[PDB]
Amino acid sequence: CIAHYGKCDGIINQCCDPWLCTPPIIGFCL
Repeated sequence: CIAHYGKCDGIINQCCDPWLCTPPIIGFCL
């Protein structure tokens, strides 16, 4: 579910760690 500090698809806000994916469109989970 998105590696630590990994890129996110956007539609999938299910980011286990570290916290949440932002922006909800395209960015990095922090």
